[PDB]
Amino acid sequence: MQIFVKTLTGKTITLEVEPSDTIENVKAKIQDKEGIPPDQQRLIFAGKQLEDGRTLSDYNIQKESTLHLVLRLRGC
Amino acid sequence: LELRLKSPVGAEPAVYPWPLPVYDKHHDAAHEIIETIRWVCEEIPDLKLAMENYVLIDYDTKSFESMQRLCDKYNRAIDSIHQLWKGTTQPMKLNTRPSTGLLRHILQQVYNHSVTDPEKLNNYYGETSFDLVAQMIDEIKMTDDDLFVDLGSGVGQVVLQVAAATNCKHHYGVEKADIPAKYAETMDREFRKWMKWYGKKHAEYTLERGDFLSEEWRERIANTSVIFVNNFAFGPEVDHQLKERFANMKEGGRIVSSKPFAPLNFRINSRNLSDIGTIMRVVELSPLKGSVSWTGKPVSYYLHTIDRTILENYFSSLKNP
Amino acid sequence: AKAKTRSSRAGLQFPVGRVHRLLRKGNYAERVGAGAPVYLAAVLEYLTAEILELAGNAARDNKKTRIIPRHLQLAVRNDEELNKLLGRVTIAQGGVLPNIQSVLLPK
Amino acid sequence: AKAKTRSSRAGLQFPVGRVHRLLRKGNYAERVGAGAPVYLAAVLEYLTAEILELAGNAARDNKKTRIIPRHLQLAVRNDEELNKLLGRVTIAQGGVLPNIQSVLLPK
Amino acid sequence: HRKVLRDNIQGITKPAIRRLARRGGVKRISGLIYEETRGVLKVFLENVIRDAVTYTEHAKRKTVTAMDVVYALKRQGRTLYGFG
Amino acid sequence: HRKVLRDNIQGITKPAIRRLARRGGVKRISGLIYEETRGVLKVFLENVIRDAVTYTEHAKRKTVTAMDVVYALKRQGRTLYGFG
Amino acid sequence: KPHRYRPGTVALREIRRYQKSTELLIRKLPFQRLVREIAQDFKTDLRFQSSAVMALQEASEAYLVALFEDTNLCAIHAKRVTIMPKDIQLARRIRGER
Amino acid sequence: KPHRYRPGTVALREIRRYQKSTELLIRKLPFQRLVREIAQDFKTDLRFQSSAVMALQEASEAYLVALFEDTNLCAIHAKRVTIMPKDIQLARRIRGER
Amino acid sequence: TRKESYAIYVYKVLKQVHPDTGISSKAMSIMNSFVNDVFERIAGEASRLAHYNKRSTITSREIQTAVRLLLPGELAKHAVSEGTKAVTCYTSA
Amino acid sequence: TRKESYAIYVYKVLKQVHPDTGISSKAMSIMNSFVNDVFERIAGEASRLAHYNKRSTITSREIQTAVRLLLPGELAKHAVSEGTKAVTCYTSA
DNA sequence: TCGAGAATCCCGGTGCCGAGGCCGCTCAATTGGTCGTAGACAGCTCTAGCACCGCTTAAACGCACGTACGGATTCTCCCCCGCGTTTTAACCGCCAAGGGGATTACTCCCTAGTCTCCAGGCACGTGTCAGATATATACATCCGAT
DNA sequence: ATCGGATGTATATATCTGACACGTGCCTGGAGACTAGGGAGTAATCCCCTTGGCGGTTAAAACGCGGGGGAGAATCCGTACGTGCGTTTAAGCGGTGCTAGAGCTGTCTACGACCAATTGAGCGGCCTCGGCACCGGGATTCTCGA
Ligand SMILES: Nc1ncnc2c1ncn2[C@@H]1O[C@H](CSCC[C@H](N)C(=O)O)[C@@H](O)[C@H]1O
Repeated sequence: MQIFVKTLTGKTITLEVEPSDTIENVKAKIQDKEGIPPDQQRLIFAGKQLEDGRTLSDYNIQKESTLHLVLRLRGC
Repeated sequence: LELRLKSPVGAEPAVYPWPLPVYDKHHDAAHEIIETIRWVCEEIPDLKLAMENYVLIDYDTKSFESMQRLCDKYNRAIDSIHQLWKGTTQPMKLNTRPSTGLLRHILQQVYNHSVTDPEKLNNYYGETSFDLVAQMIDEIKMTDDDLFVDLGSGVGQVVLQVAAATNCKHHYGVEKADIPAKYAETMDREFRKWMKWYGKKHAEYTLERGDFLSEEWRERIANTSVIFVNNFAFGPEVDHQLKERFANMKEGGRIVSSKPFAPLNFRINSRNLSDIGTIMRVVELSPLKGSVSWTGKPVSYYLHTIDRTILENYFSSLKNP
Repeated sequence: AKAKTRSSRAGLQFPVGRVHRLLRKGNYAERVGAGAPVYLAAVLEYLTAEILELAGNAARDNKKTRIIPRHLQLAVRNDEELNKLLGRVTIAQGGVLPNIQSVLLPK
Repeated sequence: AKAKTRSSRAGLQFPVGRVHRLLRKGNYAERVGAGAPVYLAAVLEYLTAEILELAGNAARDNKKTRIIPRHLQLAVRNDEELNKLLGRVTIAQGGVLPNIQSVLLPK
Repeated sequence: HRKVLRDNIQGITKPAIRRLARRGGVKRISGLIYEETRGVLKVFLENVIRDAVTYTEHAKRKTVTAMDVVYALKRQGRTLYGFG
Repeated sequence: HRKVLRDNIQGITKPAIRRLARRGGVKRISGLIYEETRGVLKVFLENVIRDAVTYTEHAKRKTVTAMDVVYALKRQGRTLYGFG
Repeated sequence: KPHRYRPGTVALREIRRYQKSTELLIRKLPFQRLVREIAQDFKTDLRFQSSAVMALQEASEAYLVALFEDTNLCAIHAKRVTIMPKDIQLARRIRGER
Repeated sequence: KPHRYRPGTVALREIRRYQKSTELLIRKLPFQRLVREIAQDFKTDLRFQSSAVMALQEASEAYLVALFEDTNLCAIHAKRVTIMPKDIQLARRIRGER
Repeated sequence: TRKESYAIYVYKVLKQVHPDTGISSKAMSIMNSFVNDVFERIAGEASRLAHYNKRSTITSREIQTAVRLLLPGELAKHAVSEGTKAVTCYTSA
Repeated sequence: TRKESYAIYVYKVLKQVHPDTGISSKAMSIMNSFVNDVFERIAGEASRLAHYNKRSTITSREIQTAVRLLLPGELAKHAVSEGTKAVTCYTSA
């Protein structure tokens, strides 16, 4: 199915997803397709701060829907 | 005896003891009543239209009877132009926005009527002039939907400056040391009563005590957008914990500070991603540039703005060749 | 055991293994605490990062994509703090900062 | 087994035992040869002999029999090579050499 | 209670800088020397005291030793004999 | 065979000292600068070479190698980067 | 007519006197208060050994009279005899301190 | 009438030429002969690695360049523009070398 | 014979702080000699700081005081910050 | 506790070279610090010399080269002559 | 072309407190062994430094000439020195408080050391791209003529 | 002041090239996993010595006033130094050839760490006087207006 990834500067990228795979896998594909670090990104949709071990369907975001992208400083 | 003059609109009347208030190097009560009378004069044109009458240079500080005569002239004048206000004639509306020197000496009036002994403030902090935050207001452009907060307000003078001068919904001020926050709650109450005395408009604001790195304050600064600090001597750990606190701010949030958290020649690259310099644009102002009392050369209070687009174009510029 | 290098635990790029070996086999003191070579390699990696950043800026300002020694001298003699740390040193093939005294230019 | 000291074995005055202990415990190298502290205490004794001889001459010229620091400053500044060796140091309560520049004496 | 000295550099008075300059062998001293020499002495003391206070605060002490000032001068290449 | 060099201090030419002073920021050069600078360069090279030849006499070598010159200059304060 | 030395020879008499003696020139308590005032900025509530401010004073007078020797050579070099702030700044810019 | 530049601008073009460039401004083989002549006084029939001659050259000419900077500051301080041997002697006396 | 160097590490910090540029061999050996020189300065000051307090260790604190003495001002603050950041990232591993 | 010094040895060399002259306590401490500073310079140059050749020992050769490096000219000649005389007077006995 | 006020020096006289010699008492220097290893030395290899040649040509030398500049001169104002009166803070001596340095005892964590595994980095080899060089022509500018 | 001629330097493009950049075995140095010991953290306690506060004295600092002399400014002179130019020269490049010496390796012996037992050198502490600090006043040597 389809996903929208909204950036906070006003851009979206449309991507090929499976809801059965984890969101860590699609954020790895976000790394391979844009270069955003896995530690640095965080994706939220309607007050729902995602976790990497969970999948897309586990937080109930459907087809042709958008995840909002915001960044945090990585640290160690 | 006593000395009283009521508001030009008719609030609770301004009271003064017949004993002399002497406070500081430059702040006396005679100059206080002189500057307050002159700014009440400059606020309404009819007042200096009516009271040009025959009072020249011959008046001195301790000679109290000429002060009584002049203030009795002003009291008769206040009652009489109130009777001129009682007719069909419209006055100047109370809910208008004030001037700049008006707020300057209204803040110096709160400085007078609340703090008497400033060197007890030495028990350790310095003074922030109002022309600094005035040229900041010349630089910063703001709305109603954002929130103003200064962190480490001291006596809280700039809190009252922003709360009476411009229009955030909720202005905060914080102070952790016992003596300037101790004086600052009284400054809050007396500034409330002096805003009743002058009758000029001012929005919702508070003066609080606490450590602004606490767990409530973390999401509290993560709520607001407009922040002022004087971070010359906060220390390293305070500023770094505040950096990882301001990382959770929304778009367009603005910081004004003395020691800049990121130097203005910043370029982001794959080593310093953890720093807050990836988030902020840094611009420089031009204040009066003084403060020759301690160390101060010509230095500006640099403005940071949360700009998360430079990080985005760096991440997309990662795949150029 | 899966061998994870001690520079990779700290996230430094400079080695702390080699810094630890030099601190031991240089005779600075008898014992070398384990928290010291990671600290020292962080400081060396930071100073290399600052001189390389200013050198890359001075090389890209000269429209070259390669750091020549002249770009290193143009880096460390312009920043006043690196000029204070590297005050005594001669960088070979380094050149001089172009600064002529304003007395010599004619009115 | 008569305890004949190494400071007396070489005809020196300086404590070759103490100089050897300082060379070992001071962490200069992982081992210190036996030829090292005799040589080093000889050099220290010679430099102390030259400084004390010149200071004794400078105190004898001032008709005093105690070497105060001012005589040490006159000793290390009047000679050329001790002034080159001690060029950085500032011998406290030592004063300077008495000389006025030739443009300043009246004419 | 507590105290802080507001501007105490004028203890290096004009006859003190004059005496120091007469020791070095100057014959006549312009009047603008004294502010410059107070600035030079303030920078030199700031450097030596900064290294001495660092040598002390390393050792978990609150008294700047004479050995700490001697090491702070030996660090900058101004070795001082007489205090250890 | 062998060769023995009489004087090559006149080989540091007048255009060489002119080029060196032009690098320093000197506009006019008096005519005695060439002799004084040949003297200054001879003193400096005597110091660096005396220390380098001692560093290479210690190691039982007969080639003054580049590390010996770099260590001599590191001894006199003029640390040299770019040779090891 | 009072007896008055010409301007220039009380200076040379002072030079001979302060060069032939070795005492300290700055008064000891102003220098101690200056050392405490400068050490106020790095760590507060620092105590000083008495020999520590004595060592700071020996070092500061030795540095200042060496700087005044260098600035006197510069002022003599400019065909003058009066040291000036140009001279002190030149000596410090040549010795590598500015 | 031939095209002649006012005395004083080929000097400034020379300064802007050599200050922006990184050559070795002394020729190499006279410097090799100078280094071997000076080194014959300390250890007879020595050899030199070529990198050591380049290290001695880069060090000696960078020292001479810094000396001519201090000398030019001395000469400008004396209200002249021409470095003179008393200017080099002053710069080496202020730096602590004579 | 393996003559070790800081070639590859200065190269990695270059490819971090400047993803385009490279470094010529003369400037490579200059940064080699610079890293060796700052190492010998900080280790020398740490050795003297260990010997002056009658300790026998170069711990992290002596390298921190050595960096506070040698590097001037803002380099001291930044290098102290980056060092203690790396040592606290190292100890929690 | 016992704070060691070179006081009595400087006193013995003074009694050798000037049999009637004494040394005040401040000049005693100055010669103490001078002996300590010259010992630290010669041992520092000897440790650097013994490390620069990848040796491990401060022999008499290294102290001889360090004294030849630090002291200028005639002091170096007289000091290495005194040192080699004392090391031969030591090793023969 | 010197006497007179005045510092400076010198010389005898008094007092003090720091050098200087003496004395128990540790504990660090000495001596006597043992053993691991580092340095001395022999010998072989093989880089590289010295030496030499000739060609090319960039550069150095010499030289006359003109001009800016260094140096001497004279003058003029101000400013810094010398002196005298006021004034003030240093300094000495003494006083107590108590902070923190110095020392000791205790205990355990941290690091040398060692033995084993393995991958990080280094010498080496090879492609190819950034820069150096050469050329060819636009801009910056310097300087004398009007 | 304005304005071209000649010059110099910068900007653009095509070329070669070699030095940087990256991939390959490989080997040794770094990581890891115990092991033991002592070095260092921590607490407690003694007591030196550092800060802070009296007052008395007074030498030194501050202020102010003539005033001479020195810094600086303006002017003038000539000469020493820059600039071209042509004439010399020797540096640089590019090869070849050698052997001297750096450098690596392979034994091996002297030597120095290490440790235990022994003792006197050198330490702190304490009398003890004498070299010098202070001092008083007179002779000597200036410095200057005569
Ligand atoms: N944790 C904390 N919470 C609140 N105030 C703090 C703080 N740490 C320091 N501060 C205060 O920060 C102040 C710095 S002075 C700033 C003066 C005042 N904000 C003005 O602009 O006029 C001091 O009063 C200090 O007490």
